Amino acid sequence: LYLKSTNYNRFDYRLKQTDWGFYINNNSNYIQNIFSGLKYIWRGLRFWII
Amino acid sequence: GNLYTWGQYASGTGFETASAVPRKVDYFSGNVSKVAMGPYHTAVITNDGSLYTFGWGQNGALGNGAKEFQLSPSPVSFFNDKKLKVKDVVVGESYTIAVTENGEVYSWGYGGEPSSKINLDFFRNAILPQRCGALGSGDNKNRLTPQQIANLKADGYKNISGGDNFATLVNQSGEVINWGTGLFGSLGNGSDYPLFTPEVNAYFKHLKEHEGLTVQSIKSAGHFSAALLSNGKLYTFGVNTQGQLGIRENLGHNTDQNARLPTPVVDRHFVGQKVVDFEVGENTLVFLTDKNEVFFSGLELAYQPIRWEIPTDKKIVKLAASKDTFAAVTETGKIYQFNEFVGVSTNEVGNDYNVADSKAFEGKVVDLGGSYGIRFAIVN
Amino acid sequence: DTYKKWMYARNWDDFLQRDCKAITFPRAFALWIVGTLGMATASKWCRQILPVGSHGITKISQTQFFHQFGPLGTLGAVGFYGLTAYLYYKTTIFTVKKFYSHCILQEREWIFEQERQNPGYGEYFFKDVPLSAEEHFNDLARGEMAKKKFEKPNHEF
Amino acid sequence: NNLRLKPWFHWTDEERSHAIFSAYEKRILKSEDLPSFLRANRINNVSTWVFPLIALPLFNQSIFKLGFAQRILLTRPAIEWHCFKIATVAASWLAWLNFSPFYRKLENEKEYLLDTLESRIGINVLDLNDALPRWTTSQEYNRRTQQLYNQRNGFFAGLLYPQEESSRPLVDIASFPKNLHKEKLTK
Amino acid sequence: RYSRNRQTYRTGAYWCLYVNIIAVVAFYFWFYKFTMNFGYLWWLLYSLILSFFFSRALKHRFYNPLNVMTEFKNGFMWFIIILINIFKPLLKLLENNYINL
Amino acid sequence: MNYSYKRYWEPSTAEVIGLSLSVNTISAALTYPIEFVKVRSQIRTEGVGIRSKNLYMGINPNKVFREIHATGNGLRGFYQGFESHLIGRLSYLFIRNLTYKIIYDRTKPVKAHNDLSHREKGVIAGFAGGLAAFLTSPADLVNTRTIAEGGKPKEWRWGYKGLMDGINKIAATEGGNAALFRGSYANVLRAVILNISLTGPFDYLNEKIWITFGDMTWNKYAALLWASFWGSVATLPFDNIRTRLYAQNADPTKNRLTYSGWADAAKKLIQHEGISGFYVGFYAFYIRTFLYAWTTVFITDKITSDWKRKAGLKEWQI
Amino acid sequence: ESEDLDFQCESFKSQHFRKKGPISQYLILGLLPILYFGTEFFYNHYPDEDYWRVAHPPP
Amino acid sequence: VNNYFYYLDRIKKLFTYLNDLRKHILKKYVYTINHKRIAINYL
Amino acid sequence: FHHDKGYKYDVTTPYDQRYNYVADRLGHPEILGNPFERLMRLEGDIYHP
Amino acid sequence: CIYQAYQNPLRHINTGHNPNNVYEDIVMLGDYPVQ
Ligand SMILES: CCCCCCCCCCCCCCCCCC(=O)OC[C@H](COP(=O)([O-])OCC(O)COP(=O)([O-])OC[C@@H](COC(=O)CCCCCCCCCCCCCCCCC)OC(=O)CCCCCCCCCCCCCCCCC)OC(=O)CCCCCCCCCCCCCCCCC
Ligand SMILES: CCCCCCCCCCCCCCCCCC(=O)OC[C@H](COP(=O)([O-])OCC[N+](C)(C)C)OC(=O)CCCCCCCCCCCCCCCCC
Repeated sequence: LYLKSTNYNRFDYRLKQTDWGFYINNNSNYIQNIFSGLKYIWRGLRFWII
Repeated sequence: GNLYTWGQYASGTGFETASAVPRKVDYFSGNVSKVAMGPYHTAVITNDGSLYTFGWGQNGALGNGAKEFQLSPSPVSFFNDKKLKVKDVVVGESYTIAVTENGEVYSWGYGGEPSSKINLDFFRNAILPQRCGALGSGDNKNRLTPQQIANLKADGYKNISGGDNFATLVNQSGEVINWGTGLFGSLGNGSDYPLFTPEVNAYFKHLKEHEGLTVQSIKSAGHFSAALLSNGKLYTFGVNTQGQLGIRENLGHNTDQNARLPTPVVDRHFVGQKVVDFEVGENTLVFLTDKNEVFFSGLELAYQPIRWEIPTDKKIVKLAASKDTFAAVTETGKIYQFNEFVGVSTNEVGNDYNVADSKAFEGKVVDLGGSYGIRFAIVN
Repeated sequence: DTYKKWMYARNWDDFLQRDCKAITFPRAFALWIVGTLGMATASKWCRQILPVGSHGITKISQTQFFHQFGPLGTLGAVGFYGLTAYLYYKTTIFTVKKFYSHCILQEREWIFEQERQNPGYGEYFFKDVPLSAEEHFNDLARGEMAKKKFEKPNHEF
Repeated sequence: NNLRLKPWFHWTDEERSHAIFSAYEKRILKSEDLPSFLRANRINNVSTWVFPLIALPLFNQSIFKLGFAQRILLTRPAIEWHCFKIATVAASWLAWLNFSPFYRKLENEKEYLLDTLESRIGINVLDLNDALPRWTTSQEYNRRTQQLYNQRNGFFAGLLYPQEESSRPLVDIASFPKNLHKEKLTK
Repeated sequence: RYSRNRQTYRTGAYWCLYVNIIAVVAFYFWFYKFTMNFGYLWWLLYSLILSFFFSRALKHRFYNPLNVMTEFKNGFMWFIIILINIFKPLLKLLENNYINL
Repeated sequence: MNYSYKRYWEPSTAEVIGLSLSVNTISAALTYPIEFVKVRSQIRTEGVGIRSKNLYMGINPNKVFREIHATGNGLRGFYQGFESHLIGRLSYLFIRNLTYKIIYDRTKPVKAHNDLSHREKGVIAGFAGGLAAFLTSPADLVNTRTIAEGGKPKEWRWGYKGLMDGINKIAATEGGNAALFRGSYANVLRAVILNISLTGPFDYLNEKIWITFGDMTWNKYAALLWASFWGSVATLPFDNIRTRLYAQNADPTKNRLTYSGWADAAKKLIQHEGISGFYVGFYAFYIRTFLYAWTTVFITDKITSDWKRKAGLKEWQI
Repeated sequence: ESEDLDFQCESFKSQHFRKKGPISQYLILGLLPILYFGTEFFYNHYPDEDYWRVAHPPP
Repeated sequence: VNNYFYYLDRIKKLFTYLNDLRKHILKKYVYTINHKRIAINYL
Repeated sequence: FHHDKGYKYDVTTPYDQRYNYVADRLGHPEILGNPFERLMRLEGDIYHP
Repeated sequence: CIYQAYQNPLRHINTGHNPNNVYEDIVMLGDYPVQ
């Protein structure tokens, strides 16, 4: 699915247009950490489900 | 060289069915010299000065006296019959302009005539300025056949370029002559009123008088235009739909809707560099600066010019911009592309670029172009 | 009651007519304007969160939203846009029906019109008007309107 | 008389379908009154999920070959052509759903059943209506009526499903004791 | 000797407005059995309804009718793109089934 | 309130025409100096606007009156252009009343205690006033040009000595009969707004005062004051724009501002004067409106009541 | 907000001086007793509709 | 500069002024904790 | 300088001259936020720019 | 802030604490800073 997909997203160009030195632009493929938002969603609602 | 055309649709591609992959226009036997592509129709000038227009012939475009589709390439009978060789051509949304070798300038197409007698022109004219086209006729009347622009000579001119409904001619002396729709500062002359007849641009004349800056070139697409002056600076003016102007200091401020007067692009990311050349596409602006560095703005991604991170080892020869895409061609013919410009990409990818496959074309890509959805490559 | 309903609105038309009390056409058009603003905002939000077709992006895969949340996020965005579009379509149908009724057919909410005519404490009980008051409604009309009789059902079940 | 307001003059389609379903379930309507209405119901379903299919090639031969459609096809991206086709087909589908001959026939059959109910129980036909669930539809109530018809008028009746013939005791309801008191709670 | 004190109490102002609403509404409902008819002055109710959508649409300049039309077109195209990209995997699976056969 | 109307006596076309002409001639003769002062106040603040602050905002009507009197022509100097004003007003009233009477007789309800709602009568009155104002725009233009000159430089003045003289000069100099209709759309808009801004507010407050204080005698006059205020609030911007369009000279040189239409005049008023620039001469306009309306209503009510008592109508029907 | 420190400037020109403004608001204030009594008694029709009306005997 | 929307610029300034005045009034008289303004509101 | 509140000795230290973080080598992704709390539009003091 | 850009969106998580038409969040709806 990401064979010819570039590294940068929209937020990367938006960050390149800002003076936010604390954030950097991703330089590697995101296949390793794909679908991490679901992990963080679970962590956010983890103690609230029961 | 042979022509190659592709794009989202099949209006001005010279064919009847659309194709993303480049397709070889061979109706010309390697004699294509210049190509100008509008949103919906294309005009090609061959080696012998003949003019061939094709695509959507709305509002009397294509120089054939009709208002129907002519997808196949076809010569313009006005110039071929008289054997009047054409030097250059400018194609806009519904108009065409031809500069012949004797300096005469002809135009034909939409001119601002109302579509029907029943329309809300009362309220609109109470609100908006009167509609106009890129014809130098002096009235809002469509020209179904080519007709000369009175009192306009283009001999030795630096450049000529036009947007959707306006046109601009930069002479050898740096004088800028504009005509057409100047609403929202498309012409950069500081007025929103239409210019039915060509007029000398007062702002650039003032710049050359006081500041001493001579206009190197002007290139337009859509309702947006960019000018390169004597110093290595870009002055953008027009409607800033998707950040093409590159004038946004603070990314979060949505106050850059349009620029009535030519405003310099944000020099923040290329301090100390001078722009060598530039290219303007419908929602994008891509310019190369003398450190062999490619900066871009537009596509709703960059509202100020940010550097394209393609390798700088090889000198960049050609630039091309188009709707949601752009590309750069180096000395070796390698074509870096933001989005699918050519339509075929190799597995070589980088942070913000792909590499167009060389197998699409049979030969060396001499020229690239096309700014509204349909793109072309002149290949030797 | 078995708690099968909470809002007691049978459909969106009932909601707009009764809960929002858009009985007249100006009220219906004001609600339509509000719905149009809401629908435009929802469309903009969906296009911002899943930018397909905006910056040359053509595939849902090539968005950061899909990278983070995957197909579940796309399903959620599609459901949100579908619900907003459905409600906007219902509101548009309600507004067009109210325009056709009140403006073309010149129909009105007649109890609302009656309340408009008398501002609470007016003296408009006239003998010339049979419907002005209970005292001025003639007895012959009362006798005549009640002459017919209901049919007796046949308990064939 | 066309001037007398029927008791269900304000009911929605879901309310009418639920009234018919409750009448059949409560053994007020027999299985001899359903076979026409049920048939219409099935046709209506076929009139809903087949129309876009029927409308897909026809437009390709009639509307999508017109000048405006060809202009859109030739001067706009393929995604906009798909959007135009889908929007046209969806608008036609909505217009068909609102104004369908088979939908009118189904409404007429439901009206006939409601008229039969009013002829049988009189004004107590209004007692068949309730506060319906929000997301249960007229088609769902029609499907429930069809399911009840299949259960009663078929095998397993009396084995898995109650029979259509009632066997309620013969008592005098004026004097027979009732479960609920008028005002208080009783034990 | 006291630290800097914030000079505004917005949450306090709104908590007090809610206290006033609670007092009046609850007392009228409990004792007078009255509930205000918000539909009598329907335009106050509309101002309540309008305020939920005004600001967010104001951010994108949706008071301009042209922006609304452009947004409607773009949103519908976005929806169509998502649906088509959802349903193309069916064709991919069909081709895979052909090769598997 | 739809049963509350009292139309047991309907005047004929001859009666309404004669009564309107006579009574409105008297009313226009009484308040023409006030109209003159209002037009002069609107003229003197075209490119300037309202520049004072707080309670001093606006143009003092008495100051303008004193200046016009100190010119040296006396009170007769406030009646310059009165021939044009009177002829235009009478023609406008004739056309408007004829059309209103015709459309009303075709549309009025059968019962004598019923009448058209204020929206229907407002539509009829707006159409009638628009038509009549479009037809009498040349006379209004001549009157406004006669009033405006005097507050303009000598080379900017037109010099009209009458209505026919002014019409001949406009047609001959500017060219064609289309010149007589300069700013006629402004007059149409002004008449449309004026014909719908008085009946509505008057009946509202009149009936509310009756509901509160019973059948006293001051109810109609308090309602008349209120209706005059709201009609002046609604109509004054349109009157201002009509004055600006009428007074604009043919030569673009001889103008403080040049207007290409109604919208252009409104835009250049908002740019230089602001919104508050619309309401200049509000006191004069409101006073003239109230005096004209009071005179017309008083005299017409007296005459029509005298006619009704001779027709055998009972007291409660009058 | 969120980018201005919550502090007090050293200079005295940072004092919040009170300056007067428009007067139509105080025109409303000056007629406040008249408006309030009119509102209550007439607008609310207190004690009843017929109290403030000009008195008439019954027929 | 022959801009076509000078009146529009004036109206834009009016809208900005109205929003600024709304924020000013809310922050100064409704949301405040200043004892003098609270006392005047009490009066 | 801020002519109403500031002094002429108000020179911002450029981001280049500020001291780099060397206390530990592990990253601190709290300053990013989370995809969950960015999705929920929650404002936190630890990822405020 | 209507038609005038007073605040600095580069220094705010959520631009939209006040009704405005001239501000846009730097981290938009679909933007997620990640490692
Ligand atoms: C097993 C799966 C587990 C989960 C897997 C992972 C899933 C990930 C994806 C989740 C969904 C993604 C799509 C989200 C779409 C929106 C994106 C967005 O950021 O929007 C901006 C919005 C706020 O943007 P902003 O610019 O910061 O505005 C600030 C204030 O909100 C400004 O407030 P305001 O007062 O100024 O404005 C009022 C109003 C203004 O509203 C508007 O402008 C437009 C809103 C629509 C209006 C429609 C009007 C129609 C016409 C009516 C006309 C008649 C008159 C009506 C009168 C009555 C009016 C009341 O604004 C709102 O209502 C904003 C809140 C909207 C929340 C939507 C939440 C549901 C989304 C998903 C629906 C799924 C449906 C079923 C899907 C499946 C189907 C098969 O973001 C949020 O509100 C963030 C929270 C909601 C986003 C989703 C969070 C999901 C969290 C995980 C869920 C886990 C499972 C469930 C448990 C959850 C426990 C907490
Ligand atoms: C409020 C009135 C109270 C009156 C109380 C009882 C008063 C009894 C004594 C009255 C003495 C005066 C009687 C004069 C009778 C006429 C005499 C006559 O013919 O004189 C020759 C005058 C004309 O002569 P003249 O004015 O040119 O003077 C000649 C002398 N020179 C030229 C040197 C100055 O006749 C008229 O003026 C009659 C024409 C009609 C006048 C109508 C005036 C209307 C005023 C409206 C208000 C003011 C304008 C608006 C201002 C505010 C705007 C908001």
